[PDB]
Amino acid sequence: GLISDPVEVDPIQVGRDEAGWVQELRDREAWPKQEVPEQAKKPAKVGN
Amino acid sequence: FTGRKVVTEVDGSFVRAVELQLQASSITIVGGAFALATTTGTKQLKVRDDNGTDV
Repeated sequence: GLISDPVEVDPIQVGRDEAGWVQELRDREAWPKQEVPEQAKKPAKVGN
Repeated sequence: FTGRKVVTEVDGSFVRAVELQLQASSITIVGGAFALATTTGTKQLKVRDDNGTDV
């Protein structure tokens, strides 16, 4: 593209989201307390 | 190699040991009302009595 073009999607960010190890948390200011997100309770991987 | 024995009485009774347990007066389901992320999703329930024991 061009230098003046808007910033494109980083492949590192795509892979980071694919791995799914970015911490998601319950909304602190929500009432009643939210249920735990899916990633917050995903098991540890059997290998790597 | 291992072996174990429980020493009972001549008549057959067991008096050399005592077992104690905590009374439970009520039980609750941990987490309260919950919503599945998907319809096909599953969640394993946990029940705790008033003493916090996982029943």
